[PDB]
Amino acid sequence: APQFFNIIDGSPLNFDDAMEEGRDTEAVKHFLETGENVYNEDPEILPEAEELYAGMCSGCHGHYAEGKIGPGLNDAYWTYPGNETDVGLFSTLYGGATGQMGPMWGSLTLDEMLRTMAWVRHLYTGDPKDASWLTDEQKAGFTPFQP
Amino acid sequence: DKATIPSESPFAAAEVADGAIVVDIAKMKYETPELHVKVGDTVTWINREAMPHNVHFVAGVLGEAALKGPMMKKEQAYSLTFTEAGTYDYHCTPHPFMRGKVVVE
Amino acid sequence: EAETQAQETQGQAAARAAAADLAAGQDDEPRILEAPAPDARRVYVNDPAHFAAVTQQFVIDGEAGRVIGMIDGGFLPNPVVADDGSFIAHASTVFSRIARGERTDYVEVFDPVTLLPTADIELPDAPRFLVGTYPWMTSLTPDGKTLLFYQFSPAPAVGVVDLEGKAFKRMLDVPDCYHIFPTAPDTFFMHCRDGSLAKVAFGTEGTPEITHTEVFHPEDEFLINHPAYSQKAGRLVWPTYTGKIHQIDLSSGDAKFLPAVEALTEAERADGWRPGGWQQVAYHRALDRIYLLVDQRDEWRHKTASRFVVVLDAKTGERLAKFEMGHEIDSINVSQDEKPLLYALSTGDKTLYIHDAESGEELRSVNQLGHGPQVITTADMG
Amino acid sequence: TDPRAKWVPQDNDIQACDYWRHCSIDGNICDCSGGSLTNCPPGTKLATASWVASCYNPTDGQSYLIAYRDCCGYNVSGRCPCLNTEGELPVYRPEFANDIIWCFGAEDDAMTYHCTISPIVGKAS
Ligand code: HEC
Ligand SMILES: [Cu+2]
Ligand code: NA
Repeated sequence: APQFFNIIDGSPLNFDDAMEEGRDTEAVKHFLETGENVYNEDPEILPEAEELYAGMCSGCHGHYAEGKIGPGLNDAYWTYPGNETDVGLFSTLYGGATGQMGPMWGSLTLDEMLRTMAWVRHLYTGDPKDASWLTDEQKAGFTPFQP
Repeated sequence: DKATIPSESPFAAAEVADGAIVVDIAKMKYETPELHVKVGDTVTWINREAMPHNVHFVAGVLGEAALKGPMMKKEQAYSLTFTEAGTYDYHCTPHPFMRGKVVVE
Repeated sequence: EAETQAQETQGQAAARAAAADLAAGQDDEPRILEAPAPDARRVYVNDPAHFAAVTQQFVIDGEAGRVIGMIDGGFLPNPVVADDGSFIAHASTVFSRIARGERTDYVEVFDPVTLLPTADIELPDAPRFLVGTYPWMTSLTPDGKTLLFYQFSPAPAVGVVDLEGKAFKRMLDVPDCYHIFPTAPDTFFMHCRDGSLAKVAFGTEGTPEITHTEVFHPEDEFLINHPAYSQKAGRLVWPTYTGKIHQIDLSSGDAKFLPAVEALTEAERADGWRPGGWQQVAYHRALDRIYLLVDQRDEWRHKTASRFVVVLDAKTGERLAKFEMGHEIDSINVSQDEKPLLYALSTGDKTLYIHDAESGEELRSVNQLGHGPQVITTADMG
Repeated sequence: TDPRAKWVPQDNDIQACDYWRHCSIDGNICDCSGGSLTNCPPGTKLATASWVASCYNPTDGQSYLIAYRDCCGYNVSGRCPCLNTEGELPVYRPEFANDIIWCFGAEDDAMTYHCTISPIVGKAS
């Protein structure tokens, strides 16, 4: 089972603060058990994932996560190294980072967080071989993002 | 005139004050392209890759003369304290295609 | 020091005449000669001299294989020659104390016959891009009235020099693109980092019109620094590190991408053949043929000399011939007349070998051309 | 030796063109005119900007990033000339292009080429 810690102070994340809605999906259950996000490169949820990102994240991270007043999220560099893994990315969104990048549990359901995460992974512009959050099959069909 | 230089030479990133305004440089880009800060703030650039980089403001931006910042090696930092409100564009000397912007308010 | 068969014949003919003149009672009355009128066979060789502070350009009659004149230049100058043979010029750089002190960037224009400068135009704020000599980093507009030069730092820009009014006009801001291919008095194309071409339309005032074409090559396909461009045909011939050739037709005023062709055969590529050198490609407008310097080499030895030249039909990509040059050749070019001459310059031998562009046979050579000759320029007077 | 053959690095003589750190050097080795492997000769100006290359070190089997900074404000030295292009890309990818005179940042705006140094700036790929 994955270890879910606040990326800043290392304290255990408290899922008791999570919204009761959207904590039951197969995606969330699978994720909390394996640390694997089944929504990655899932054609069926990407359309909604894009909308979630657009309304909640684009203002600071850019239309294509290329960065704006906030840091880019579309290449292999991460201020917080753990974000190269979905367990880490999830932890960042749930527990928050610093400054205006605070916890998202008050606005997003656990399922929505996973869907938003999937869009961030889809915006990756790096080499597919470097996308360790993708399975072999997913890597085969992945193409670095381009506007 | 519109900015002061805390340190003429780059320093170890470890010396960067915690919770300081930082712009990371990696994968041939300034990770935060349009940084917004307030008058008086000190911005710190930190190179995160082997490829050397620097910040360069053409003449007439921060003063009468251009400001060719020193080249930073991996894990080195360089700071600039803006004292005047305004938008300041900059680029990387050897890599003209690398551009960034600091908006002081 | 060492005479080539060509200069040996010239030296003998001159001795014969001097001896006969003396015997006939003729007196010697020294004067300053004028170079013969510019023709299709005149060829120019520039010597960057391995980055020396001062350089030289040799004016050669390709038919006789004789040096008919010279021109002094500063640090890494960019030479240009009017296709109509009305003048020659270069963008140059000098310093108050040889290689240090105050720097002066300037454009000098020369009379093609007397070789005297007819204009000296200073360029404000030393804007020249100092780099190994690339013919298309400084270009003339087809009307021959404007000279355009590239600036790399602090930002990408193209300087505009009015040769007619003998004055610097202004700097044009452009995207992250390189090289300058003029197609009209007010338009030129550049090649950009993203793989597209940029069309720049400018005027005497105001910001220029910049439009991008589609991306024509991928990130991993590398286009060499020395593409061949025929302004009169509006043809841009651009080889990649592997010999694949991209041809762009700009004769309509807009970029039209022609089908790419492989300059090397399937067997040659399999045997390790790749183009290599400085000016690796040449284009003959009238015959619509492409000449490329190639040899067997490792993938990262793309700047070494080559000993072979392959010729292909630019329209179909058909292999027409492969010449064994017999020397270490760095750069090639061709005259633009009916029966073209193939110029093969050896930086190491400091010699220009002159071949028949059809048979590949070596006709004559001119040696002692500076310290490190690299660039050949010819005019398309047709 | 065939100039067209694959370049083979060595780690025993810095004044030879096949010394491993010179895998993408263009010009002259500074050590031959009063400088050293990583220092400029007296009287010249040290540039800050430069093109780089990942060079393979046969001694430890690791690849290091070399920053080819030029020593400027002097006429070319004329000693120990070398031209290697391992991983060298065209001018539109300037970060790896070596025909460019990398003198930017040198004191007194010195832009003339004298020689090139081969300092390591970090580990590569
Ligand atoms: C502006 C008010 C923001 C909004 C809305 C979102 N983010 Fe953000 N994010 C912001 C800042 C100023 C920072 C840097 C924080 C720090 O402590 O350094 C971040 C950072 C991230 C990260 C970490 C990136 C890294 O390099 O490790 C991630 C993964 C991230 N942000 C994601 C993210 C998503 C998915 C958002 C929409 C729900 C989102 N952010 C909104 C500022 C702002
Ligand atoms: Cu840079
Ligand atoms: Na990033």
